[PDB]
Amino acid sequence: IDGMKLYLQHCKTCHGVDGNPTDLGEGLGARKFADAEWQAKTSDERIIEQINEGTPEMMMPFKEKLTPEEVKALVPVVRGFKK
Ligand code: HEC
Ligand SMILES: [Zn+2]
Ligand SMILES: [Zn+2]
Ligand SMILES: [Zn+2]
Ligand SMILES: [Zn+2]
Ligand SMILES: [Zn+2]
Ligand SMILES: [Zn+2]
Ligand SMILES: [Zn+2]
Ligand SMILES: [Zn+2]
Ligand SMILES: [Zn+2]
Ligand SMILES: [Zn+2]
Repeated sequence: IDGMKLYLQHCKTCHGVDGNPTDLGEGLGARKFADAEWQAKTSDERIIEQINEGTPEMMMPFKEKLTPEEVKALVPVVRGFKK
């Protein structure tokens, strides 16, 4: 399973190639991933829950689109943006 390939296919349109949100993502409410303070207060389970369930009117749920293994493979991608 390629995490980065999944991210570019499903996430980059809102969150950006570097974790800095696009025009679409920012307008919907997304903040940058390369944020030390965000990374520090955010658990892996919070990242997994967000991918799975989304946020109403902000981010679609991905639980019917990706297996738990695919969701888990995205954690290091999100973590790898920092600074
Ligand atoms: C545009 C429709 C989006 C797509 C496609 C994806 N995400 Fe997203 N995400 C979006 C918004 C507007 C927000 C803010 C809403 C909120 O409740 O925080 C988010 C949030 C995240 C978060 C952070 C949650 C937190 O606790 O701070 C993560 C980790 C995240 N999103 C990851 C993510 C991944 C891995 C995606 C592809 C499968 C993805 N998102 C798609 C907008 C959009
Ligand atoms: Zn896919
Ligand atoms: Zn998709
Ligand atoms: Zn900060
Ligand atoms: Zn971890
Ligand atoms: Zn929760
Ligand atoms: Zn939950
Ligand atoms: Zn959520
Ligand atoms: Zn939220
Ligand atoms: Zn809606
Ligand atoms: Zn809706």
